[PDB]
Amino acid sequence: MTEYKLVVVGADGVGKSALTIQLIQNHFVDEYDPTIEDSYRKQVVIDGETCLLDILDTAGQAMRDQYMRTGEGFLCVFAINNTKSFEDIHQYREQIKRVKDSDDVPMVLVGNKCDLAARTVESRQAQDLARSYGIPYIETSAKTRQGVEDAFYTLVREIRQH
Ligand SMILES: Nc1nc2c(ncn2[C@@H]2O[C@H](COP(=O)(O)OP(=O)(O)CP(=O)(O)O)[C@@H](O)[C@H]2O)c(=O)[nH]1
Ligand SMILES: CN(C)Cc1[nH]c2ccccc2c1[C@H]1NC(=O)c2ccc(O)cc21
Ligand SMILES: [Mg+2]
Ligand SMILES: [Mg+2]
Repeated sequence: MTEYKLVVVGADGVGKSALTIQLIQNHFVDEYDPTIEDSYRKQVVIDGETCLLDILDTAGQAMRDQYMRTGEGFLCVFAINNTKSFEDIHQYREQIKRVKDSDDVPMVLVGNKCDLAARTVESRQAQDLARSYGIPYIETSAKTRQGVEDAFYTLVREIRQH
């Protein structure tokens, strides 16, 4: 079966761990346990083919270059009530682009915490950013599970079709 190396990147507290744990274990982590780094594996059927996902759940915090070289696709997560995390996406893409030496790297822009009210980043702002990069934009909630499978399986598809 085909193996996919996915990397979940993004600023502190955006929900990188909650999204990964929701896809792997089907439950929401309510507490905030800051991540050093964890990796999870899951065997799933995507478009009739059995896939092995190896997902790297990174720290929001120089030591990011090693996983960017190995990573095949990147879930670039920001929280829709965290303007700085959305702005930080530009820096993550520039670093990934530099390490991979390529303008066409599989990525999906994810606006997490879509269950929360009073958003500070509009969907239109994130759609415009994703359009400038040529990548999909998907909103998610690790709390309700909305869009979680869609975000990861859209990224698997982006890698498979690269
Ligand atoms: N309302 C809501 N809260 C969420 C959502 N996803 C994560 N959270 C909350 O945000 C906080 C941080 O989530 P966490 O998954 O640890 O984020 P992270 O980006 O992995 C944190 P670090 O960067 O330190 O690893 C937690 O309290 C968690 O429950 C979401 O979709 N909705
Ligand atoms: C092999 N797996 C059990 C772990 C794992 N899953 C991944 C998914 C995407 C990208 C990288 C990885 C890795 C590691 N392989 C690396 O090259 C690397 C660099 C820095 C790290 O922190 C971790 C890894
Ligand atoms: Mg985390
Ligand atoms: Mg504006």
